[PDB]
Amino acid sequence: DTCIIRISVEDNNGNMYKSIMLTSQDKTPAVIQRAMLKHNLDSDPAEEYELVQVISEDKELVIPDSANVFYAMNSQVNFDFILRKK
Amino acid sequence: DTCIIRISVEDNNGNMYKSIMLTSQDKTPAVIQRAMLKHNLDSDPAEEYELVQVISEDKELVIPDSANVFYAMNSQVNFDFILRKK
Amino acid sequence: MTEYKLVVVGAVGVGKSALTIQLIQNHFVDEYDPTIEDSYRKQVVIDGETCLLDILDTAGQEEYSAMRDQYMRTGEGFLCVFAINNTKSFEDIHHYREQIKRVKDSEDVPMVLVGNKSDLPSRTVDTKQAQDLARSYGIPFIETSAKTRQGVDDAFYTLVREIRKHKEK
Amino acid sequence: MTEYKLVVVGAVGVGKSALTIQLIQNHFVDEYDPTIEDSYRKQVVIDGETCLLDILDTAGQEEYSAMRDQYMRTGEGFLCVFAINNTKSFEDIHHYREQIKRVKDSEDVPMVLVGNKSDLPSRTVDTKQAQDLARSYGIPFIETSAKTRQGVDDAFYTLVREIRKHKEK
Ligand SMILES: Nc1nc2c(ncn2[C@@H]2O[C@H](COP(=O)(O)OP(=O)(O)OP(O)(O)=S)[C@@H](O)[C@H]2O)c(=O)[nH]1
Ligand SMILES: Nc1nc2c(ncn2[C@@H]2O[C@H](COP(=O)(O)OP(=O)(O)OP(O)(O)=S)[C@@H](O)[C@H]2O)c(=O)[nH]1
Ligand SMILES: [Mg+2]
Ligand SMILES: [Mg+2]
Repeated sequence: DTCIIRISVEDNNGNMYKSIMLTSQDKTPAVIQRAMLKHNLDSDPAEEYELVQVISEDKELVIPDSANVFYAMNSQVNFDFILRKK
Repeated sequence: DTCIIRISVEDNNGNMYKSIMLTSQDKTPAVIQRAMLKHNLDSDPAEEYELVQVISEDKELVIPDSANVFYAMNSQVNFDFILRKK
Repeated sequence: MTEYKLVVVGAVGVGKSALTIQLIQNHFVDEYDPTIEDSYRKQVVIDGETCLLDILDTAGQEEYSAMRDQYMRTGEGFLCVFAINNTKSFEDIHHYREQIKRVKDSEDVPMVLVGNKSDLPSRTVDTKQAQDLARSYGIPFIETSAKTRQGVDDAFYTLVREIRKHKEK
Repeated sequence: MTEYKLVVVGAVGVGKSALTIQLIQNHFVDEYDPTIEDSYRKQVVIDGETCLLDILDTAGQEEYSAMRDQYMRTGEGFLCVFAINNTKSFEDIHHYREQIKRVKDSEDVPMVLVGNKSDLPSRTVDTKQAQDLARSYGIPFIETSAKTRQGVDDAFYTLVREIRKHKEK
């Protein structure tokens, strides 16, 4: 299986996110390598970087470097709506 | 088919959202009725309220009152991650 | 500002939502409203410190049980609620505690045991039985009533203190 | 502050990302990096007004085509890009315009036609052919080069002006 994931960096460079492909057999080091390539950090040591899933504004989830990412992430699908007075 | 949707109101009452069930045959008036019941607005006229999908901080999508909600909403599934230096 | 991420778990109808709404909104109505998943936020003062409480109010209904393996990963502390007139809800407690430990891969997760509906006369769970269970777990036990609001602050604030201590290692 | 929600569409390799990165980040590198979906944001001054540009940089690859029916619902204006050395990318333009109109249920969506890679000598799309198409649509046509940065500001700012006029009815 596969799915799209949005990757952001903390460089305040005007990029909000860049999307990459995630697969069911990807373990964390591979996803890190792919994310750094995508954000032009390929020449930098991958060991200095970590992969963090954003669940909400106050909730984050660090994927351990030994983990299959599909299995370790929160895969819950949510849609947000506002009940608004006209 | 069915799915869970998170409903927020603009009352600054300490509630962030309340979840309700959405079905593939639900048209907008039914979802509005269900959302108002959930947020204790059942005694108020449903015609004064609208259903708005939040896509991002700056992107919203008003569901027209004549629409099947499954079909009119953006159903794209996104997962957000940060590539972070340790 | 420190933020504490609290999760309220327990069986159908034990009073998870009623407790939460009393803490955040200061009101109680006897009304039927099964929960799928509700979220609340409030700034409070606990032990003189200003902080932010984020509270996830979860579903008792087993139809939504698949959601547990997800929301359990990101809670910092768990209020485990049974009702003192509902023996089956008391028997459920150990299953919630075992799942929380499993999902977090930790034998040491901040937790408080709450025996709710203490205003009722039709009691079936002995208070001493709940106290012994909580002692065997090493966690606090607090009897609450969302209807009279007895013990509502104590339950949630005791959980915050437990989290604070866990964070301080 | 007004925010303008811009979407860049067009075939594989026409220069959608290169144009966007030049506008937002002011640099250009000849590099292979197919896009799935990237998002950018920048505060600018256009016609003396301070505003916020939100730019969605979309996939040319047809493998991701199912995403179109979604992102097309929430774009306010569309930069339709072909490359002047890529006739098939010019032939694709009318399909993007027809889909945008369909998804938005509107014959009047803010759009600008962009002929990119104008620095190249190996031209296969006649400039007058692009000008006639854009006239038949009633939209502006701008020739750009992300490599020299010619016309980058003009293309995006012309789209913003088109949106501003549509909003003013
Ligand atoms: N007498 C008394 N009734 C209570 C108390 N707490 C909640 N109730 C009542 O019990 C019933 C269910 O409470 P409620 O908060 O909805 O349960 P829940 O745990 O959130 O239920 P669910 O969402 O998992 S299905 C309601 O009628 C509520 O008013 C209490 O302390 N005392
Ligand atoms: N000579 C020249 N090359 C350009 C110009 N714009 C982009 N390119 C080059 O064309 C190639 C593809 O550009 P790029 O921005 O990635 O296309 P894209 O439209 O984003 O492609 P995709 O993501 O839909 S697969 C790259 O090699 C890039 O450097 C230009 O104006 N002139
Ligand atoms: Mg409830
Ligand atoms: Mg691209």
